[PDB]
Amino acid sequence: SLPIRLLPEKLPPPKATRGCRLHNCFDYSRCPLTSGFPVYVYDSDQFVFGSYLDPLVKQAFQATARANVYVTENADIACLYVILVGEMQEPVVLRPAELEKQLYSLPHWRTDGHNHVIINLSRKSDTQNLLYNVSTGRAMVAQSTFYTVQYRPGFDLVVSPLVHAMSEPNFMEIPPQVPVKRKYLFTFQGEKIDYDDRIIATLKAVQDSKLDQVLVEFTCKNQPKPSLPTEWALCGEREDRLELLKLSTFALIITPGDPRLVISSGCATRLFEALEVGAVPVVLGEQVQLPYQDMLQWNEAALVVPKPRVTEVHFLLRSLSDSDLLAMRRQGRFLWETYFSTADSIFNTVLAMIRTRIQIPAAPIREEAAAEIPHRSGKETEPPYASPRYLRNFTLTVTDFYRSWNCAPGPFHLFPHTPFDPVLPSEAKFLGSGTGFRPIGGGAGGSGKEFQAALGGNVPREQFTVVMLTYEREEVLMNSLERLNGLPYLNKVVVVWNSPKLPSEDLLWPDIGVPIMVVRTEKNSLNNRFLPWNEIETEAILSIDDDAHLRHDEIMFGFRVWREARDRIVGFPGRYHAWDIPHQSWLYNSNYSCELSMVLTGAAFFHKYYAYLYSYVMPQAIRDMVDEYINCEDIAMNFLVSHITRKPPIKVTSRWTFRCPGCPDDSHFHERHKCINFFVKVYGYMPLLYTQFRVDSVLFKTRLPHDKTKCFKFI
Amino acid sequence: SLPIRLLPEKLPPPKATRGCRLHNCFDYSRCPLTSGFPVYVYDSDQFVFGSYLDPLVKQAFQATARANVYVTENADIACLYVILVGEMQEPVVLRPAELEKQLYSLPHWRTDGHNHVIINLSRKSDTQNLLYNVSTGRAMVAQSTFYTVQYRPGFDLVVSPLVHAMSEPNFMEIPPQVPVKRKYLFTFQGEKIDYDDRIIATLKAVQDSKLDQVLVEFTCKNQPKPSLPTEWALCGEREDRLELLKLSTFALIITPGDPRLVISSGCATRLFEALEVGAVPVVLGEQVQLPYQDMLQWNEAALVVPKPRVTEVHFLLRSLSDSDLLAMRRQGRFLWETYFSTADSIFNTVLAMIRTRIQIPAAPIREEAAAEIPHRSGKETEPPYASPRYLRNFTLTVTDFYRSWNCAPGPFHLFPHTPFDPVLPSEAKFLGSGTGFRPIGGGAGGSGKEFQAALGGNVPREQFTVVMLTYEREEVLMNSLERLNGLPYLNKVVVVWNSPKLPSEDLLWPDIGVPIMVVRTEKNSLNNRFLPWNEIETEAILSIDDDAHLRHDEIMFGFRVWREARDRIVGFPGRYHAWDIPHQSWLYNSNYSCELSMVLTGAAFFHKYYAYLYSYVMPQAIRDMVDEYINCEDIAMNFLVSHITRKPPIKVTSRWTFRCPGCPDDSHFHERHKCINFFVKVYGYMPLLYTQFRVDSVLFKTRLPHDKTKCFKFI
Ligand SMILES: *[C@@H]1O[C@H](CO)[C@@H](O[C@@H]2O[C@H](CO)[C@@H](O[C@@H]3O[C@H](CO[C@H]4O[C@H](CO)[C@@H](O)[C@H](O)[C@@H]4O)[C@@H](O)[C@H](O[C@H]4O[C@H](CO)[C@@H](O)[C@H](O)[C@@H]4O[C@@H]4O[C@H](CO)[C@@H](O)[C@H](O)[C@H]4NC(C)=O)[C@@H]3O)[C@H](O)[C@H]2NC(C)=O)[C@H](O)[C@H]1NC(C)=O
Ligand SMILES: *[C@@H]1O[C@H](CO)[C@@H](O[C@@H]2O[C@H](CO)[C@@H](O[C@@H]3O[C@H](CO[C@H]4O[C@H](CO)[C@@H](O)[C@H](O)[C@@H]4O)[C@@H](O)[C@H](O[C@H]4O[C@H](CO)[C@@H](O)[C@H](O)[C@@H]4O[C@@H]4O[C@H](CO)[C@@H](O)[C@H](O)[C@H]4NC(C)=O)[C@@H]3O)[C@H](O)[C@H]2NC(C)=O)[C@H](O)[C@H]1NC(C)=O
Ligand SMILES: *[C@@H]1O[C@H](CO)[C@@H](O[C@@H]2O[C@H](CO)[C@@H](O[C@@H]3O[C@H](CO)[C@@H](O)[C@H](O)[C@@H]3O)[C@H](O)[C@H]2NC(C)=O)[C@H](O)[C@H]1NC(C)=O
Ligand SMILES: *[C@@H]1O[C@H](CO)[C@@H](O[C@@H]2O[C@H](CO)[C@@H](O[C@@H]3O[C@H](CO)[C@@H](O)[C@H](O)[C@@H]3O)[C@H](O)[C@H]2NC(C)=O)[C@H](O)[C@H]1NC(C)=O
Repeated sequence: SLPIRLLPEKLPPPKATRGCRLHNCFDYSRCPLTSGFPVYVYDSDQFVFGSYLDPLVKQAFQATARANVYVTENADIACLYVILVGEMQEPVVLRPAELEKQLYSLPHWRTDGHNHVIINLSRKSDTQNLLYNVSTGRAMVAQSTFYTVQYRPGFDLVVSPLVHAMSEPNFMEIPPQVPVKRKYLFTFQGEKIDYDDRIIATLKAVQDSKLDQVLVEFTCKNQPKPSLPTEWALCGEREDRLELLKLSTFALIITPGDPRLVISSGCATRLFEALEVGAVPVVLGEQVQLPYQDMLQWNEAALVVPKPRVTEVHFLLRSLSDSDLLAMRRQGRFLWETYFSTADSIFNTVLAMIRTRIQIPAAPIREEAAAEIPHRSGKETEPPYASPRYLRNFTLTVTDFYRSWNCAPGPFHLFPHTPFDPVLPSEAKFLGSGTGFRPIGGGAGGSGKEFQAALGGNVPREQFTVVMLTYEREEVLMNSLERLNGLPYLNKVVVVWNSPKLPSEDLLWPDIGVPIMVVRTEKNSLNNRFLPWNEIETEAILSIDDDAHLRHDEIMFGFRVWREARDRIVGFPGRYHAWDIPHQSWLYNSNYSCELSMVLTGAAFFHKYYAYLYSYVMPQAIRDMVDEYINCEDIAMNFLVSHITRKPPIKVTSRWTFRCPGCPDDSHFHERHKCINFFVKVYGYMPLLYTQFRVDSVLFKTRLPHDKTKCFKFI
Repeated sequence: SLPIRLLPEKLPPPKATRGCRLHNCFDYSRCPLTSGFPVYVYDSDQFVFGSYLDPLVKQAFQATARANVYVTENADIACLYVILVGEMQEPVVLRPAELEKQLYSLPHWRTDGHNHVIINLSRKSDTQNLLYNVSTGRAMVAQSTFYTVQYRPGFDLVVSPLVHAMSEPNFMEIPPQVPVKRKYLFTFQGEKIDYDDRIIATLKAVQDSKLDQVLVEFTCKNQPKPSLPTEWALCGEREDRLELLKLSTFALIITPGDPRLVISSGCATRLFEALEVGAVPVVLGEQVQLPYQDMLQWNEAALVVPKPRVTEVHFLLRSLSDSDLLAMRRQGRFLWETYFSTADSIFNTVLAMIRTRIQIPAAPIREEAAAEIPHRSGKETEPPYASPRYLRNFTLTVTDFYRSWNCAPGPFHLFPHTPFDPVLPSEAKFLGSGTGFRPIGGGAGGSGKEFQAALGGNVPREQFTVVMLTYEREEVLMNSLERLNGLPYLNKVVVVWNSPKLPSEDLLWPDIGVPIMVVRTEKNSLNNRFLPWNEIETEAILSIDDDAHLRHDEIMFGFRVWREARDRIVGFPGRYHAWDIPHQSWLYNSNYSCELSMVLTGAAFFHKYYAYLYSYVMPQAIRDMVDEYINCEDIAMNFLVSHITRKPPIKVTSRWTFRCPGCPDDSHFHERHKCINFFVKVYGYMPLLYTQFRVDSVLFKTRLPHDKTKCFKFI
């Protein structure tokens, strides 16, 4: 049944509009929890705002709105209405009471603008406050400048300036995150035309003490940029400021002298620019409302210090450990990239903030609809069962609010399942939550007999899907497929057919007792092994090359380990990244080693979640390099999983190579060094980590009494 | 240097007091970051409030304040001043403008009450609003009732009612957290003397549909408790309400009809009582300010739903998975126990909230100052080095704000170190952050030769401390101590001397090349093995029985695993908890097994952090049972670590028993079943989890070319 309707206005005084919140100004009857989040975007060219808008802001916004999954042309079903009103070209022609009249004239304003968001994106001006004298009815406002009189907390939205309108940021211009300490401990540049005076004297004295390398400037070389009253105006051009910030461990941001100025375009620009190049922001003044602060824990990316504690800032900056400081820089890069960096970022964030505030789940991430190549086949006791999907829509939107917004990958997509589902406590399977659980010995445990009879573990039973990439290797494919006949817990085999030429019509595919789905590929890419094929109906994927020889016992043990390490790559070929001491860079190393940091996906388990991330969220430059060299997709997936988890992979059994006994250049090996170092440039840091152990079954090589059996014969 | 002083008042209008925030009303010059957080508590018996106070509130508050580590009698050094003003006995004799005059008369009010917190704790009344007509100067207010006009967000504090004044809650009366689903999906009891009417009709229709078992009552059997206008008054007595809530999966809380009533004592009592017995709160009305909401992510413990979405509540409650619902119940127990349950909880929370808001670290957790028993001794190349301490004071207070408050153990103590310090990315050790790092092969890696020469890993080098408990076993003690001679990375051996009788004067302790510190125990307890002895100068503890035989290679491998699993018990004797199918309870099981859930601390590594938690934070009832049976401290530590981490332990090597080859009842074994099931009652759930693997060195049992060596000879 529909949510209860908000009673509209039948003109409302300024005190009434300042009291708008979701609980009294939003019409939930337009937004059932299960109806998606349809968004109507007004075309600003049909209204007075269009011709006064900054042209780059308008163009970038229109392009993002056209590409957005939530946007509908059907106003009668929309939950949210979006109007872009600025920023406007300077000098601002349009008068305020006029802006108000055109808002109230919008096609679907109804009496009061309920369920509207007014978006006003900064780019070139730091003095605009377009809506100050404007009654906004029941609409929300999203912009970078607010005085206290106008900001409605939990209702309005503080957003990022739109810097890269109709451009793309170049990540290769971002300084590496390591070394932690840069030339200057901190810097500041500004000019101002209460506590201000002590701040200046304190910071000047830090510089004069020569206890650290700092650069603080309280005038600009040339004329400062125009600003609001009491603001530390920006100096120079963006390119000048960034050159210093790239050399700064920390960037000071001194909030405006007037405490009523909650946030300004100029302040938000200082934040943007510091985060863009890894200078950890140090914000003096707690009265500030940073962009998206209702959703983001800004203390993880920025020091936000009261102005009276300016006398302690030097000590504080010197007291942070390298690992804590690096974590702050890494978090700043995540926040900046995800929520600030592009028009897509900003629009996605506005919509996700409103959607999340009204408890609606994100749109489901897309998948690879596969074209099956039907084929003919040649000549435990239950049939395949799929993993259940979309069981946590509300939990992952609302209950998991902190991680959804403050941990990669962010809040924009709904996945069918993830590796981070909480485990039930171990008594629940016996006391009412036992569906699908298969405890060893019915809960009494046991030795190898009981162990082989039941998956056990801490989660219900499930199956896995083999994904096998093939190209021009038809004979070896049929044979390795035949090796899967009889494999326990196998749901199906997905064969990714990369060759331009289709499978010969006269082909007898082995009957292995589960479906073999051959999927056609629009192009020939190693990246296709990590596409989230529609045909994969499990969470667990066993990724295997068409020439890998794994025994069934090895696969079964790997599966059981993965079921207890669901966020990891769990697999057989362990490798590591080696430091090239003279060249100060990385090398790929596949020697026998006591320490590992990668498990190759030519023989490994991982969660389907990472197929979605690899394919649709991870930077395009990584997939492009994989296709340039036809190499390194295994390295790329290890980078991705270790970035998300901050853990090494898990290596299973004493196996080192995994091809056939009888089965088989240098340039390919050197490409892997180049991949590793390029991926580090894309990420900004090396995410791989080392492990000094492998996993074996509990009773491996253990001498047992006669009434006990090993978990496995050989592993 | 001191923080900048706030300029005082030289009477201030209501608009001014409603604008108080930390940035304009708090004097940071009284609170340097490094001066602790000294708190002065007024004795309310010296002021008019004392004789009007509720006597149980006053008595419980005074007792907590007397026992508090922050409280000082020296007003000239205090950062914060605390005055208890209520709740008052009914009918309220004292008039408002009078309350105001006595506040302004407090000894250290100065002109305006800056740096004061006025505490008004509810217990018996739901109609009091003592400070409504009271000017509070620059003081903060902590209470359970606020209208919008009076609540200053980020400055005032919404707190819990004081239910157990001068009593202790009995955890054995709390229903177990499992089964997830209880008799009633949801319940509500209230009576009210806008959206209200649709809520009633919607919920009545859910009950009438008989699609779930629910019990919703909108009148009380007898006269309802007095309440504020538009509130759903409480029914009956606390004992009546709890009896129904114990049978409720979810508890509805319908917020007051008047949106200006931000929170009330009655609403906060409904929250308290639901959380007390595991009913997951479903709060209808988002305008509410729940207790401690600035610090706590309430969505993790409660569904907070707009009143218009009442028509979707039934669907929502039915859509939550068992594991998500159980996680919400578990989080509610943590929040309730830590911040609501006792006067200590509430006072600790008020002080910690203010302290955290002004960026000051918690007081350091105490330690066991040891009495060394000096002794005489009988007859890699560097000397012992201690682990560094207190490197994250600001980070763990401010940057880690989310986890500090929303994850066990909570925010009240500062530890010297913890197992959750973020790791540096793997290039940082080569590019400026390398102090203490010992990479294998200088970063090039290698095989067993290179591996034995360097700890490697992802953290700098460190040492470990052996902790060995002994009692009446003097001969075997000298011998097992001698087995530690030559052990790499050993900092020292702490011998915990439990026997009432001291060590014979004529005793020659072996010289093993590191200090042997023998510590005297005030009493003979197994719990003493987990005291955070002053003498332990490392993070890593190797806990070993006086009769355990470990080889040096085993210890070294275990240490390397622990260095990469620092939050886990990493050790040798693996055991598990078995379900007793007919009795629906747990058993201790030490058979050979393919699945483990405990590693016994008679031979295991763990972080000193858990010694502090075990000794000083974990429930006393667990330590009491250990002393009653002289048993089960190993089980207790596994419960603790798996509760904190939600992970199983890690078992190292194929060893099952760990006593001497030649070395050695039933009642002791049956005590372990009783311990396991009692500990489950204390926690509310079983925290142990299963693992189906052990760890071995990477090249264990691996065939190698001649130019490569195994990491270890035997493991
Ligand atoms: C098993 O374990 C062993 C031991 O670690 C490991 O051997 C090492 O292998 C690496 C990589 O192949 C070697 O590093 C390279 O050294 C190059 C110079 O090597 C000479 O000198 C050593 C002794 O000093 C001799 O033993 C050796 O035989 C050679 O005569 C050096 O040029 C390489 O640097 C390339 O890559 C880095 C990026 O990290 C880049 O910065 C460099 O510039 C260089 O790239 C080249 O750039 C030029 C232009 O600038 C360009 O023209 C050229 O195309 C680029 N590409 C190359 C390939 O040069 C690198 O440092 C190391 O010496 C070996 N050590 C030993 C003791 O042999 C095995 O590789 C491991 N086996 C497996 C299968 O993993
Ligand atoms: C290695 O692995 C084996 C296989 O799992 C395991 O053997 C099991 O051991 C457990 C525990 O010792 C046994 O469970 C107990 O069974 C009791 C009855 O057992 C009889 O029946 C079986 C066949 O049915 C016979 O084989 C057996 O020899 C006996 O004749 C049962 O009474 C026990 O229950 C106690 O504990 C629960 C708490 O979980 C409690 O609820 C019970 O009430 C009972 O407590 C007793 O209460 C009474 C009053 O109510 C009180 O007077 C008394 O003092 C209390 N204490 C006891 C001890 O009774 C429990 O269910 C199980 O039968 C064994 N299985 C087999 C196949 O033998 C080994 O223990 C493992 N070895 C190691 C070293 O781990
Ligand atoms: C959690 O979110 C997912 C994803 O948004 C929801 O899945 C979607 O559910 C709807 C309704 O069941 C599906 O639409 C329906 O499709 C069927 C065909 O099977 C059609 O007959 C219906 O008339 C309707 O169009 C939709 O396909 C499905 N989306 C996906 C990607 O599976 C799910 O319902 C949500 N669960 C809860 C409990 O809220
Ligand atoms: C992080 O917090 C810890 C714990 O509060 C701080 O440790 C404390 O530091 C003070 C000042 O150094 C110590 O007091 C001093 O003791 C020395 C004796 O060594 C004495 O000569 C001085 O006059 C003064 O009284 C205090 O003992 C110490 N506490 C503990 C438990 O070690 C630490 O300083 C903080 N670190 C940072 C960077 O803020």
